[PDB]
Amino acid sequence: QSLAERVARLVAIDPQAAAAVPDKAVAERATQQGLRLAQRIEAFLSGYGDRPALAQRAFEITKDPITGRAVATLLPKFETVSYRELLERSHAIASELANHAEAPVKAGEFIATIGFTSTDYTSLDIAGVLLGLTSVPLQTGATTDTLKAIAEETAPAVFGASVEHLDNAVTTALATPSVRRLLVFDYRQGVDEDREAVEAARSRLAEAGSAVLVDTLDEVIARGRALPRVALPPATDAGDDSLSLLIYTSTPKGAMYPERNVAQFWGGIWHNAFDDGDSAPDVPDIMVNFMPLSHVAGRIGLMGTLSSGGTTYFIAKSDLSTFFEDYSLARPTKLFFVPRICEMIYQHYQSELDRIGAADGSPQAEAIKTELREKLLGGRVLTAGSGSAPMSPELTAFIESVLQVHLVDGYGSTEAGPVWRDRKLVKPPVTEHKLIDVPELGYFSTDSPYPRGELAIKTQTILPGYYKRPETTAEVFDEDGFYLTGDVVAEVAPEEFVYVDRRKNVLKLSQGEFVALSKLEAAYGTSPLVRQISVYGSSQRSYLLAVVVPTPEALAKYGDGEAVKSALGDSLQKIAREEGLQSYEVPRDFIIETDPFTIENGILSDAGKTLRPKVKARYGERLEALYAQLA
Ligand SMILES: Nc1ncnc2c1ncn2[C@@H]1O[C@H](COP(=O)(O)O)[C@@H](O)[C@H]1O
Ligand SMILES: O=C(O)/C=C/C(=O)O
Ligand SMILES: [Ca+2]
Ligand SMILES: [Ca+2]
Repeated sequence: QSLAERVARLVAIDPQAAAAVPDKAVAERATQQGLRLAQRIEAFLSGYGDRPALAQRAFEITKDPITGRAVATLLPKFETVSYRELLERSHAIASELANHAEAPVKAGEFIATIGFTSTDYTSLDIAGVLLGLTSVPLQTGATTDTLKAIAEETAPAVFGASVEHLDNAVTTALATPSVRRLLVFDYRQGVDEDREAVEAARSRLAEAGSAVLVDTLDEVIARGRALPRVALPPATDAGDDSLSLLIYTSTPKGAMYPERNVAQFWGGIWHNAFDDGDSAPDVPDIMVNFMPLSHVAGRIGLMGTLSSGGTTYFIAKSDLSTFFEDYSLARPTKLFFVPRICEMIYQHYQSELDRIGAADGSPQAEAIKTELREKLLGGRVLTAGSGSAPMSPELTAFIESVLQVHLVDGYGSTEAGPVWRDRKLVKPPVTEHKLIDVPELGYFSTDSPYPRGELAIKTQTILPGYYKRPETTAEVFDEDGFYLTGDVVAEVAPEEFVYVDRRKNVLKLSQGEFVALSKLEAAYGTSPLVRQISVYGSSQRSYLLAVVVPTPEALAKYGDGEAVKSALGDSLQKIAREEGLQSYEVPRDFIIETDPFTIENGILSDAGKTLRPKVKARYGERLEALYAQLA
């Protein structure tokens, strides 16, 4: 039935969901026009009192019976941190940083951080706002070349890193003279691998003659608890226009986020990106977050639950190896997926089908969908949203058949904020739009059946610029002040839009046909044999190739050579037949990769998107050699 009825039924039978309903009085107080961002956050966190705010998987420390090594092992439960405790921890960090005897920090300085998403990272983010720092969250998969370049541009006074990334942090700090302090977070007292990582970091710094101080965030909080709270708001140079955050995207360019635009994450217009946050019903917001804080989508969900009195459960591991465990324990009411997560779930379903030898829409097949919905994903899902990348209709249909709720598609960017939701512009923040012909790619407003062109918009959430890069900023605005999305869209009904592709992903083959490479990647990603695919073309050639990571099942059946190429070929031609793709849209030959694209190896971005230039760097020589061999 309707969302209103399903919400009412859930809160009538589920005490945890009932208690997570927003309190309108808290939001009204926190969002008043007179309050600065730091005061807004404080009003939300203090307003929700002792409610659970954040949850992380519990762990135990065991001694290995052979070596005596003290090892952490996850336990089958989450432990929560209340709104009160989160605010107290963030104030403790702010107090310690501001009053440090040798390397205090002051408003307007920069802090750069490398981590995933966690209670500690959230506390450090908030503390940065309380102090008036500018935060620079760095990609965990970036090379040290990239880290050093961003650190040179931003000259941070403080560097923060999770234990996992501490070696890269040390390398960056050593080459960045502005760094005075290195804070280590997600540090687990008593765990040998964490203690050894911090000792090694201290030793490397000492060997280099560095004056950088190393402290765990555990220690920073313990010292800060006994210190007076810093006064809010911080004494920055520009009020609501002070620089609060830089979101590096793409040297990568840093999108500037003033306080007023960070405030939109905290009960502002971002609650309309993937849902109807404006009008009833008010859905209790219990959510699992698997997105790094370095990506805007990580911020949307996390600050969304914090600003609505709900709860964010953090996935236990960045590589997603605990995904189903965590969703089954957390049992969220609201889902946010991106396509690579939807593909993973589809692959899980296909992998069950094959293990038990059941077919398409059999009773057994439907029982796997039911178990996914009710057990693995928790059975409490009321709403679901997706975004950050295109998804094929077939994958959308699968996900909706599993969840038995509509999957909202939200389109937006770091630069513009949320732009549309289920084809319709999000207004506010969007105030004006137009389509721009792209003749060199064959996209015109006179196209049939639908006008097509690059989307340009005026919007309240537009970035003021890229940090220290006014020439790059000028390139993304036209002469009338519209922001150029770089994205080709079709207007399929009045003020309703569908994504075609990024301009950068559109390729003109040698016989003059145009291909939207990410549309093809989304289509072929649904092959039961494909784990990942990157479609590759050349202006000098008349046909496409692809890098394909087969599923473990495909590799076990066909190997990694000619046999699996032939099976993949059949599967892709099948998809081309069903979805009406042209013959020139079908990859003719393949580079087979048994090593998945990952965030760790840098081929996926923090958001899980396949980075075309990283694929090109790793496989481009082999792809071009295959073109030459075949010619
Ligand atoms: N719902 C969506 N459908 C298709 N592509 C999307 C969607 N949302 C975001 N994108 C893509 O992601 C880009 C923004 O990425 P980011 O700046 O990481 O949010 C856009 O310019 C599009 O290429
Ligand atoms: O869905 C949004 O509004 C943002 C998307 C992105 O930057 O990927
Ligand atoms: Ca700790
Ligand atoms: Ca311009």
